[PDB]
Amino acid sequence: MAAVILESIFLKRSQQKTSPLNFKKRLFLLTVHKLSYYEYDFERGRRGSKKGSIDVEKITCVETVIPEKNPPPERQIPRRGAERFPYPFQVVYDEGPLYVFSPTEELRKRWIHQLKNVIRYNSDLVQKYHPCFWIDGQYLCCSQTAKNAMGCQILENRGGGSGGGEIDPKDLTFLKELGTGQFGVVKYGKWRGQYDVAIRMIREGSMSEDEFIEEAKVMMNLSHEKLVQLYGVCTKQRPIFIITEYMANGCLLNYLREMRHRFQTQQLLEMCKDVCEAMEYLESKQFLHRDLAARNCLVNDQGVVKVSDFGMTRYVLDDEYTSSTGSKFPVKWASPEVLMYSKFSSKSDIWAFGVLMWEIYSLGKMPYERFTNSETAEHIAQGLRLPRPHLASERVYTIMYSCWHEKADERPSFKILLSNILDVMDEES
Ligand SMILES: C[C@H]1CN(C2COC2)CCN1c1ccc(Nc2cc(-c3ccnc(N4CCn5c(cc6c5CC(C)(C)C6)C4=O)c3CO)cn(C)c2=O)nc1
Ligand SMILES: [Zn+2]
Repeated sequence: MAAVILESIFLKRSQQKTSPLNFKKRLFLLTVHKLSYYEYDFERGRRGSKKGSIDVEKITCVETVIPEKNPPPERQIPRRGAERFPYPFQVVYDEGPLYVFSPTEELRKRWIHQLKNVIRYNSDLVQKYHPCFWIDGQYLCCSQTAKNAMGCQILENRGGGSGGGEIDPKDLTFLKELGTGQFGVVKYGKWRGQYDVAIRMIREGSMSEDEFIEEAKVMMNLSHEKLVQLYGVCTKQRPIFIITEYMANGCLLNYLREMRHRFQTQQLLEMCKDVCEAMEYLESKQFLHRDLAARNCLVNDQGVVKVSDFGMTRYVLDDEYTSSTGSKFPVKWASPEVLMYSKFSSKSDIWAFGVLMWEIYSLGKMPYERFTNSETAEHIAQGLRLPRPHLASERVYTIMYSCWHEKADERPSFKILLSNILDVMDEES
């Protein structure tokens, strides 16, 4: 008994090369599972038989379509403010694009919104799309001769949807606790009892909410297989929620400290590759993490590590964590220029990444265990560096050691570190 999210009568266009285009009226049903269209008995006002359906999980984008240059009377905007259907929108999926015409502009805006609410958790959401129709075996925007051609224009939002990231909490279900972080409790749940999600309940007074909500517009569009995805936010309540991807195995630091796993060195290097891939992607987007550490990484059910809580440090209101000398400040992961002058940059993240590799190959051991936070800050500025873990070969140690140079300009980039890791994987394996 799946809930029907919407119910409307649309003008569905047939999906073809030399075949004729036919438009027919259909009743579309939208659920969390499928998007189906039926025949409609208008005289009896009754839904007819089913003529087709599309898997929700297979939809990659929903957006409007540039109207036709010379449409027929049935699909023209009226000259004077279920007969007319002059407002089209497209649903992109493997089986080419489905084109649906709406009678009113407001109705089209409601379906694109609800459709996005239903596909925002899909893993195949695209960042490009064809803003024009597909006619004569070709696209009118790019002239590609394949319905599965890569999008020719950039979408304003990942997966379409034209805020757009406002998830309604009535469809969320809390099922299990996941602990507490800097912003409060985090729980495991499902959206419409289907898509697994993690719900971050932000304690009031712990986050600069207004500043983050402005950045969530950009973080939502960031997507990488090794990056914990941000789905949306719930900001019409107290406290607000942040819906993100769910990671079953949890924190990486704890994951490394369970001696039962008995990791192989190949597994440890794969963890470094996963993180490096995510940082390289953030590096390409001018995005900084500012707090890279094993504690801030997560592991999924398949043992894949993903970077999480990237850029969230700029909104922490706790001074004990923001101040360079606060008890919560990550002194043991900060570069000398950060502790001395607060000079943050991509190279400061490279330093933390080198410490992250040291944590992975040390199986969650605290760095500079014999030193306190104050003792570490004074000694790392003099030349104190972490030793080579026992499970780390000399070549692997050379990679993490290169991240700890005195001059930030002398440290490698995430693009070079990935090449170094991929090189070791190809030789030491
Ligand atoms: C593995 C099982 C084991 N289980 C035992 C077995 O019986 C009990 C307990 C549960 N446990 C478990 C399972 C799954 C998960 N998954 C998730 C955890 C978290 C999570 C939870 C609590 N605190 C945090 N942190 C920690 C980091 N951080 C936070 C906010 C900020 C930071 C850094 C900052 C200062 C920049 C700001 C922050 O919120 C996080 C990471 O976001 C987030 N996401 C998306 C998840 O998917 N975690 C734990
Ligand atoms: Zn195109």
